[PDB]
Amino acid sequence: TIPHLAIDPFSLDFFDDPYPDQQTLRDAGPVVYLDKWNVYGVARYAEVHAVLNDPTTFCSSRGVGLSDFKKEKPWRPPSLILEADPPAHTRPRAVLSKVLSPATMKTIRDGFAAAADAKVDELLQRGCIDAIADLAEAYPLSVFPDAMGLKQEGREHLLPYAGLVFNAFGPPNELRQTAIERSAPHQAYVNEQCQRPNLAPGGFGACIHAFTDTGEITPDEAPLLVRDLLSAGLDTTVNGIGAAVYCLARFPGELQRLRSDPTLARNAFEEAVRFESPVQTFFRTTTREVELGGAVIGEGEKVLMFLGSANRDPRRWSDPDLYDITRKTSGHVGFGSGVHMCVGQLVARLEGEVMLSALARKVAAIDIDGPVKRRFNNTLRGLESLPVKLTPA
Ligand code: HEM
Ligand SMILES: COc1ccc(C(=O)O)cc1
Ligand SMILES: [Cl-]
Ligand SMILES: [Mg+2]
Repeated sequence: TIPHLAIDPFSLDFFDDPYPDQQTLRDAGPVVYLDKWNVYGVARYAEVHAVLNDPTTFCSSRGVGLSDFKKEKPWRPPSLILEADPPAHTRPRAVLSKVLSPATMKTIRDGFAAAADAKVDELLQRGCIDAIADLAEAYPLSVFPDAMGLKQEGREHLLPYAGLVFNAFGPPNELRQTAIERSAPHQAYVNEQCQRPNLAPGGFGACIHAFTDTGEITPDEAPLLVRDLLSAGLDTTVNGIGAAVYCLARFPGELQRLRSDPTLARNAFEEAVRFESPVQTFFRTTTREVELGGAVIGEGEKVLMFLGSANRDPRRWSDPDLYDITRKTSGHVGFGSGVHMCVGQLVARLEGEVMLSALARKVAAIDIDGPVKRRFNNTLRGLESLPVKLTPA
C-alpha cells in the first residue's frame, strides 16, 4: 500500500532542482518508502506536521539524521536537546529558551540593527557585491560570534563546522563522508570554545554556563548547550538571509512592497523561510509500530520529513510557489513544530528582520548581475554565490 520511490533526496541533481521531485513525493501518497536509503518519507503538510507533533512515537533520541544512534555511534556526542526526548529534553531546552528569550533580544537589538544598517550602506558604496559572501555570511559573522561571546581567534572554523553538522544529518554519501573525515580540527576548536573560560561574560555562552547555578543543567551539560548554538546559530541564518535576498532579487514587486512598508520586514523574512526552507529535512525514528497515513511502519524505522515540501504543499498553501510578504505564514514548518520547534527563532528573526529593514529603507533595486552558484549540503538549501547589483534608493 506504500509506494516505493527511487528518488534520492540527497543527490546533487535533487538539490539542484527539488521541486519536481517534491511534488512526486507529495503526490505519490501521504507516506512513501525511499528504496535508495531504506526510509519512510512524508512530504505533505498534514503528515509532516503530525509527525513533528507526535514525539512519543516519532522520537529524536535515536538521532534526527539517517543514522540510528541505537545501531551506529554518532559522529560526536549527542545533543542534549536536538537529539533528546522528553523528559530529558525539557530542562536543557528551557535553559536555551531563557538564554535566547524575548528579554535577551532587547539587549542585542540595537547592535544587530546597527550592524545591518552599516552593512547595507557599506555594500551600496561598492555596487557590485556577492550577496552570499558579502552579505548573507558577512552580516551574521559580524553579529553572532560576538553575541555568543566568542574570542576572535579561530572564528574561521565556525562555518566549516556548521557545514559538517548539517551534512552529517544526511546519508553516508560523498558530502557526508568528505565533511566528517579530517573534521577533527573543526571539532577541537568548537569544543574548546564551549568551555566557560573562553566565553565572554554577558554573552550567550556565558549565560548558558550561568544557568548551571539553577539546577536546570549541570556544569558538564553547559558545554553541549553552547555547542548547540555553535552548530545551528550561524549557518542557519546565513541561508535564511541568503534566501531572503534571493527572493527579493527574483520578485521585484515584493521588494517594492517591502520598500513602501519596511514594517513588513519581519514577515518578509518569515515568508522567505517558508518559501526556500533553508533547513530542508530532519529525520525521526519510530519507537513503536504505528499507522501513519494509512500505512503500517514498524518499530525502529527512520522517517524523513520534507519540511521544504511541506511548506509548498498546495493542499495547505494557496500559490505555494509565490513569494508573498503579506502571506499568513503561521503554521509553516521551516522552524519545526511541537516540542523541538527552533529555540533560536527569535535570534534568526531578529537578524532577518533588521537586515531586511535595512534593505527596505536603503535599496531601490536588487538585480542578479553574475553567475549564480548553488551550495550543496545534505540538509541546508542555499547559494554559494549570488552576484547582485544594489541600486540605492
Ligand atoms: C532561519 C534560521 C533557522 C532555521 C530555518 C532553523 C530551523 C530549525 C528547525 C527546523 C528545527 C527543528 C529540529 C527538529 O525538529 O528536529 C530547529 C531547532 C533548533 N534550532 Fe533552529 N533554525 C534557525 C536558526 C537558529 C538559530 C539562530 C539558533 C541559535 C541561536 C538555532 C538553534 C536551534 C536549536 C538548539 C534547535 C534544537 C531545539 C530543540 O530540539 O528543542 N536555530 N531549528
Ligand atoms: C536546525 O538545525 C540544528 C542543527 C544542530 C542543532 C544542535 O546541535 O543542537 C540544532 C538544530
Ligand atoms: Cl564538536
Ligand atoms: Mg569524538
